[PDB]
Amino acid sequence: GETPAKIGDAKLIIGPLSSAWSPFDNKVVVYGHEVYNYDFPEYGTGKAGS
Amino acid sequence: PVKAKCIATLAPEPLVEHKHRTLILHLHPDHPTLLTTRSLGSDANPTRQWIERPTTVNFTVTGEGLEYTWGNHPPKRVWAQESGE
Repeated sequence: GETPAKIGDAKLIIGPLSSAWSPFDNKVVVYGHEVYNYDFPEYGTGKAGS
Repeated sequence: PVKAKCIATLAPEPLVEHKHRTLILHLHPDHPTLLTTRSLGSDANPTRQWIERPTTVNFTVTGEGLEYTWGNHPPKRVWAQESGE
């Protein structure tokens, strides 16, 4: 809520929005286009098969 | 018909995981595998289940021992005494 964007002629300031729901979780896996908000175990640890 | 020893089957090894008198076993076969056990008490309490879908299973092992048969892979055996300190 202090960024303008003088594109056109008008100067416009937006937000910050109140609805801070990031639909992404903290931990996310990503695949090509299908995005999975998955609790991936970690680098360095993942159990075999898992 | 003769008693040939076919070149024959084998299922991928299990993932042994410890718990207190309990075997968690994350398991992941190639094909449907008949697993089964024998709680070696005079209470047998055996189990049988064909496993084709990978499955984390559980086995309440007793004090004296249990055995474990991942397919025609040879039978395993396990001391589960305490682990609760």
